[PDB]
Amino acid sequence: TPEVLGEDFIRDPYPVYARLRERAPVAHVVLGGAPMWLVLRHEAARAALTDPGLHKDPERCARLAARHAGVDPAEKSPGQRMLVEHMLGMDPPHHTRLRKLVAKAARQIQALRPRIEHTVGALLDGIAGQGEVDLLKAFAFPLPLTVISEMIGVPQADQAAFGAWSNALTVAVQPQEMHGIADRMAEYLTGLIAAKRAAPDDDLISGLIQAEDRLSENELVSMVFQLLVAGYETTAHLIGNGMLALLRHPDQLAALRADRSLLRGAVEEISRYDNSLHLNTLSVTSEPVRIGGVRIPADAFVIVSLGAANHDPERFEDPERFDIRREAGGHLAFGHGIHHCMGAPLARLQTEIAVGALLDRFPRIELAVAPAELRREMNLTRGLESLPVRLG
Ligand code: HEM
Repeated sequence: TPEVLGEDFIRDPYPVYARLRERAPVAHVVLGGAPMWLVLRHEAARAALTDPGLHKDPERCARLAARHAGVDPAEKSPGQRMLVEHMLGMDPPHHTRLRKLVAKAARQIQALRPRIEHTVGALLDGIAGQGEVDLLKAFAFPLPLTVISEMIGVPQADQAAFGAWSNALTVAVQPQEMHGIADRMAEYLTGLIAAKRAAPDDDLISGLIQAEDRLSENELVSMVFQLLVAGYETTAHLIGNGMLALLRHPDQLAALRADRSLLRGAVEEISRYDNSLHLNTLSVTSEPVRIGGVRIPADAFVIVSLGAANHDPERFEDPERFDIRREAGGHLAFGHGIHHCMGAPLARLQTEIAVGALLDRFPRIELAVAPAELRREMNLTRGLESLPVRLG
């Protein structure tokens, strides 16, 4: 019998991961009305992330997912193509080409730090004296929006409105509204490319065009999109997940206040504890695969649980405990294998420089509501909806 996963799972997963982790390293679950297999233990997850039998063909996925519901029916619109023609929806040998090209774009790697520190201080200089504030909508969500945007070259006057469409496509559930919102951005993210094919500047759009092979408009849009959205939501959610733990456990907060030698290691324990992504990109199966010692059939969905793996009592000690002073090296929070977050270095830098600056200016940073008045959203992205901190 396939176990069913409900609204309770979405909000509070890590208990469920722990109940099923002891039973077996992989489980048969029902997430989204879709029977899939869930990889929970650390080694099993590492291995499922290094196996070619797990294919990321969104084309095959959608048709297979519609068949569970019975609805068995094209002109793929711009926005439909934007959502499915990025690295994460592609398998080798075609993934290798794309990842080469996007990495070939530039010493823009350096000077990323100055930008972050600048925009951090700008954001922080605005909330000073404002008493109680929502840290998420004033520091966390504003920062990566400004950081990733200036890398891609999204003009300042256009940055914020792109964040709303990002946020809405995240909150949106129905396919219709998604494809509609996506067609909206896809057009803007085409003039933005077009301006830069005529005005080569010092941004990542200009350099993605300039990279033999080249990246087609199809993949230039798709890549400029994926870097924008995934470097906005998941980055900004890691900050807010991390600060909730840094405010929920106060003893460690003050250790980090005096000793900035802990700043580096804490970021790893933030990613390890509550990561913004506790789940893999779905992947279907071309052939029968053996992961965790359990046979997974062909034409069957497989997701890897990055949360349960990070919380496996074999890999880590008291895996459900926030200790900024742990050998947390080895987390699967940024993925493993051919995929693996290309922009993980930027996520660590943002959080590292963010958390330090918050503690620097504000030594009375504290939560202004009971931990009970805080509520998490119904997304596979572990979010908080609100973080009402009380600076002092
Ligand atoms: C704290 C922030 C982030 C976390 C926790 C995170 C996590 C992940 C994970 C787990 C994957 C692999 C998914 C899978 O294999 O199913 C991934 C992929 C990816 N991420 Fe991130 N990510 C973060 C931020 C970013 C940022 C800021 C960027 C900026 C460009 C980015 C760009 C990418 C790309 C391009 C891939 C595709 C990997 C591939 O297909 O080869 N991510 N991310």
